[PDB]
Amino acid sequence: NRRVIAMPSVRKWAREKGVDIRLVQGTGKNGRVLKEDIDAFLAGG
Repeated sequence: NRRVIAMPSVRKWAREKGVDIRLVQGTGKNGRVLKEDIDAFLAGG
């Protein structure tokens, strides 16, 4: 494990909100950080 798994738009989304995928344990099938994961990251503190 070295590169995080997430959708390109999710990465941009996070970068836009100040969030980094590297700190988001996405649950997309294999652990892909989806818009839901990010939205949960900010609204899940």
